Amino acid sequence: NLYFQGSGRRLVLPVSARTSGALRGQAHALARRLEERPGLRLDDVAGALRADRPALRHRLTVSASSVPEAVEALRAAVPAVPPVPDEPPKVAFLLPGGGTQYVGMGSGLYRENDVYRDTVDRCAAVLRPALGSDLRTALFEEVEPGSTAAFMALFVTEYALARTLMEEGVRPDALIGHSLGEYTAACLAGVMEIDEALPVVAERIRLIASSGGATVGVAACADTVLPLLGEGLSLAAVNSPVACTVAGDTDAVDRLEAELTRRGVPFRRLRMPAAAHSHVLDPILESFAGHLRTLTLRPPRIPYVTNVTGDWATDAQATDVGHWVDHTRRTVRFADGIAALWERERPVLVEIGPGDSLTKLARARLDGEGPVTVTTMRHAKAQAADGFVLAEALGRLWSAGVDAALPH
Ligand SMILES: *C(=O)[C@@H](CCCC#C)C(=O)O
Repeated sequence: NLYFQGSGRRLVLPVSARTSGALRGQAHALARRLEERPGLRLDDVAGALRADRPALRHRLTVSASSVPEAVEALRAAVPAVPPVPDEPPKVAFLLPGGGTQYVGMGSGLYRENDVYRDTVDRCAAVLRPALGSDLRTALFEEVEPGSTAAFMALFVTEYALARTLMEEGVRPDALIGHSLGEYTAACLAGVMEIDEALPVVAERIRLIASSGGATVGVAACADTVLPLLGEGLSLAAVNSPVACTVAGDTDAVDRLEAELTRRGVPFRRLRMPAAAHSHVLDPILESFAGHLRTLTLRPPRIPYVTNVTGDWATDAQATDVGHWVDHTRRTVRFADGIAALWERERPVLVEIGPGDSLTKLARARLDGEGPVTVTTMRHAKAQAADGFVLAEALGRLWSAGVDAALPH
């Protein structure tokens, strides 16, 4: 059952000291105090940790739904982020592309968080005409892998999760999306309106899927891979010094994999039999533009880097149908874009969506600038509750210096 339950007992307990060393001890002191004081309710400690202490430079948090849990976590507590900077840090949202979606994602947030519930409900209703079904079936019960609904489930999950973070007062200073995630970024930035984007993204997915072809993810930098392509092959994504993807017709991809295998290059065929970001899409570009022409495009009110150039999007690009056509046809320059995003703001990098695929690419590309990264929703196999994962994210954001992230 996905009946609304509201927020749990789950609370975030903040701790801040003036030394990394006083942090460890003060977290252990608080643990002893909770043991030796059965009067102390958990909600009073939480409120008191906010109102009665100054938010100092060295921070950590625990999440807990009860007192023994909080005590256990406070003993194991290790500072995890650097001391907060003197100016408040910038925040960036990283919005993943296809590949991480799964049935059941965000079902915990759907039942605890009314912004997440309402955003999902609204998107599901807008999408019924283009999709032919209720998206919430695909989100929470069952879905055909790689279907239109499966990818729309990811788009709406990213969008709902970002709205949920923004309602907590975590608003991004910059955005970057990977592939499909660039549409979520555009909706969040004000370039597109979510209600107009939803059916257009859906028809876009259908046109890409019906174009056939194949995509292979290669664990190597693009400079190593480029000489091996390939009539019938395009560089589909340049993701990090050890990650790129190649797309084209199936026979050409087969041949590339044989050559990669002869050179010891690790690779894996992506499950979706499509070839987004390659010449295979040429026959549907004009028809896709016709759908793009239904959108009211506006200049971004939150800055974002586009995968077309791997750089900040201009107002002229954001509002241009042919640029959005380029976004679908051309290499996703994510490695360049994450470096452009980092050089300007040095922001906290917050992955908005299931898993940690963009976080790993950011860490590989930004080595060793020491980026602070925050993950926001679990992988398909993880046993953690969605609301626990979210509470941890918000605590960690507060520990990095994003004060509005602490709930209550
Ligand atoms: C990247 O995320 C691509 C996903 C295509 C899936 C289909 C069909 C994209 O360009 O959206």
